Amino acid sequence: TAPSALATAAAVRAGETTALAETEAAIARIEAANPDLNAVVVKDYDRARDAARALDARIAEGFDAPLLGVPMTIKESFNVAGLPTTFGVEQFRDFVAAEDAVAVQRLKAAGTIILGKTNVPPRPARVAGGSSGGSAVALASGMVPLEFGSDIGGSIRVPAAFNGVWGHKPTYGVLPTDGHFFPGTDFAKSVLSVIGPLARDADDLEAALEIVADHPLAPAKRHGDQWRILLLVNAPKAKVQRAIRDAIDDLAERFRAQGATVDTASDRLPDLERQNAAYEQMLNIAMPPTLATWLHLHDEQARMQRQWRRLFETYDVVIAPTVGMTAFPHDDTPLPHRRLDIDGEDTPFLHQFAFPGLATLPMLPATSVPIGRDGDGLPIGVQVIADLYQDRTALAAARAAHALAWS
Amino acid sequence: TAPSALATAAAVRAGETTALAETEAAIARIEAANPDLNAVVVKDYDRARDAARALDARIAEGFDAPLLGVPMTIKESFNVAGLPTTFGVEQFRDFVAAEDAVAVQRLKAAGTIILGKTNVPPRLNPIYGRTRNAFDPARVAGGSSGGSAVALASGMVPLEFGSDIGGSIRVPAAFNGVWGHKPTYGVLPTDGHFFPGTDFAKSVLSVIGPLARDADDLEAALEIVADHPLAPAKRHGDQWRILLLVNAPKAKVQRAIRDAIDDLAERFRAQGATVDTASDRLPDLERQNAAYEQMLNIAMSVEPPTLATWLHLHDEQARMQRQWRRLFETYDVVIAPTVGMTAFPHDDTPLPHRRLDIDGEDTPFLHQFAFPGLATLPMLPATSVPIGRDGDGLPIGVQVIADLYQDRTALAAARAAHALAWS
Repeated sequence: TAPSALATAAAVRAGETTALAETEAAIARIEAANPDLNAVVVKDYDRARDAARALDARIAEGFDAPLLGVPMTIKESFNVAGLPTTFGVEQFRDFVAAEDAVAVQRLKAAGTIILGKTNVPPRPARVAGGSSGGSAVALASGMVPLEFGSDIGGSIRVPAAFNGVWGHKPTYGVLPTDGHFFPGTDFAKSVLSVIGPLARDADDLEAALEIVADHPLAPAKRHGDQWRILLLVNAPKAKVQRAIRDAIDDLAERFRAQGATVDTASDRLPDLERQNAAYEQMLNIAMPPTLATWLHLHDEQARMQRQWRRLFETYDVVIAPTVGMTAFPHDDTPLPHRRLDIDGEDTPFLHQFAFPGLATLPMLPATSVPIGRDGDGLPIGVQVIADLYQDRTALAAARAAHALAWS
Repeated sequence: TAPSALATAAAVRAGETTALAETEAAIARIEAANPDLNAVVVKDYDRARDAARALDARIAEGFDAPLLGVPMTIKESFNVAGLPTTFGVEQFRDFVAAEDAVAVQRLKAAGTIILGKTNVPPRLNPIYGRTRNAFDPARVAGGSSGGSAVALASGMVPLEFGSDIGGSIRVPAAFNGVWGHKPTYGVLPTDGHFFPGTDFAKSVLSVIGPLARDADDLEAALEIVADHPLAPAKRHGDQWRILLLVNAPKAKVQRAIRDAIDDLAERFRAQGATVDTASDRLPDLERQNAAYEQMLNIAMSVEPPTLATWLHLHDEQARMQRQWRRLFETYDVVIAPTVGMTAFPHDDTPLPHRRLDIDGEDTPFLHQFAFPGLATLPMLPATSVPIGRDGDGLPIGVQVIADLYQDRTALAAARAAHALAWS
């Protein structure tokens, strides 16, 4: 199995391996596996190896970093100095970003080596399933331990679940957006939108999160000695495959055996019909609107976040599907027309966006964690949603869930 | 001198004093000083003393809290359960809040006891009257939070909490020679607090903040109420690197205030700090001020302003914040006047710009609002610190401004500033 990001930093710190060797080993991994899946749009190998060599010169002086010598890739929407952020447009190939995104600077100051950027698909047979799909595919291949992505409609969480890897969708506004060009956005720095880490294990996710964040994040906390969890499988006008509903039910039983309380229903449940409507409208503005319309959407978003805050007075986390289905076949149908099949039932594809909206509209943190595999073998991933700014609580609960599911 | 909040919690924790005793002494302190001041307009004495007794029962069995047993009052705009919130001359006096505001819940979980609420005088009050500046009766308290600052200058309570959109935390604290902190936007939850201004929900730029007599009480209150933890003080180098901002576009500063700042900079230089009068990296105040006044009129609103104007106003403040970000790459803090003037006598009619006079020269009033805006528009944290008293005896307070989410850096530099000025 491929080593984790923090394991790589420990070895380079130990001197067992060197940053150049780890970086070179990564490009060997990318060149071997990449022709077949086309995960990385841009390759920056030669500056990366000179960046690596400079780092080992600094390990010689005793310089130490939390992610020291970790080879890494990022979604193309991030700005890397000297490289284009084409977004699949030829005209934009002409231009190069002058300076790194803030997230990139913090990661390289943490000791990461940015080998390249990863393809962003529009919102082998199976789909990557998202804009960050190249990111999930890159870590699923084992090319790189660590990666970063963006989420507006589940682009962090859904690709991670489809490829059986971890992703974290942070609380809004804690990870700096600047230097990241949000895909499909009517307005730059579009609301509801976040950047987030992708990894193969929970510890790497948390490490990247704390490095890039503008301010410290409180550690995992629970109301009581045991986890108190609410399942949210039923969303308005949204249908879930039976295999996912079953995987969530088994995880709930294992949590109950260990002593957690796992509620299926709560009266304090927020009004999801009212929540989903606003998300659909805000998404249209995000993907001529009156000032008053825009202001009222913020009122709805403020009052939805208050309802989730009240629910989280009782619950530590909410567990929900990332999306109703496992990875689904390529489809070129226009999205309003787009029909999806859930357990032999054709359904509107639009309706599935309710699941990413659960976290995104209230601004809550959500961790996407693999808990199972489907009958055809597609990975099953779910989101662990926590209160505002309780990202580390969500990661802790996702960590527990993963130990239980794979036990 | 009246004990600090953290000192008070230490005594209650030690067993030297009891929570009931502390609330009673404060309640007596308010009755002695309040008739001549009109600082506290709402009193919850009898529910408050049962809370103290109930808290002492919990201390009787190993219950400890960081602000254990600290008597305090809160601004009237904050919601306290069982108590009225006026909402600006609504005559909601009949109604009582069902639940505490989030800040109040967090303070009470930290062990504070809220004796009463404080008058909100109008921004630059019918339901309750006017609060006189604790020093000089003719002069103004100077802000919406003036009732809170006057309670601390009198010594009724160690700790108080307020709201700031146009300098309402910093200016009354400075006018009454007490401390205030205006935090980074969005770190302290506004819910349950009614903000002056037509716009629904929390207004952008608007914050709630603590008020106290020392920096440590401010930092303690900030960390309790904040939605997330805040990083501790950090400096580029072993010494403070500070920029003075005494000159603001089309803004005039009293000489006593300008002199008080010069002396503090000199003492900072004595300790080894670098204190620059000018920087090339200064984000232009001109454009910054250009956005700021109109958003104050924008928040006072719903010709119907267009969405695109509001979008461009947000676009302006975002790239001004970026300019301030670049400045703080060099500097740890910026020291600036809270406002160009010391406390001023109330004016019966507020014609815009009529009241201000600086150094014997008539001045537009609007222009003084550039100083509170310095922090507010970029959303930066700013600490208001007493550093002097003018010839008439009015206190001199200034703003310590730091980078985004660096509230503790501002408080630390404010901690140093007041120690240097009063040693």
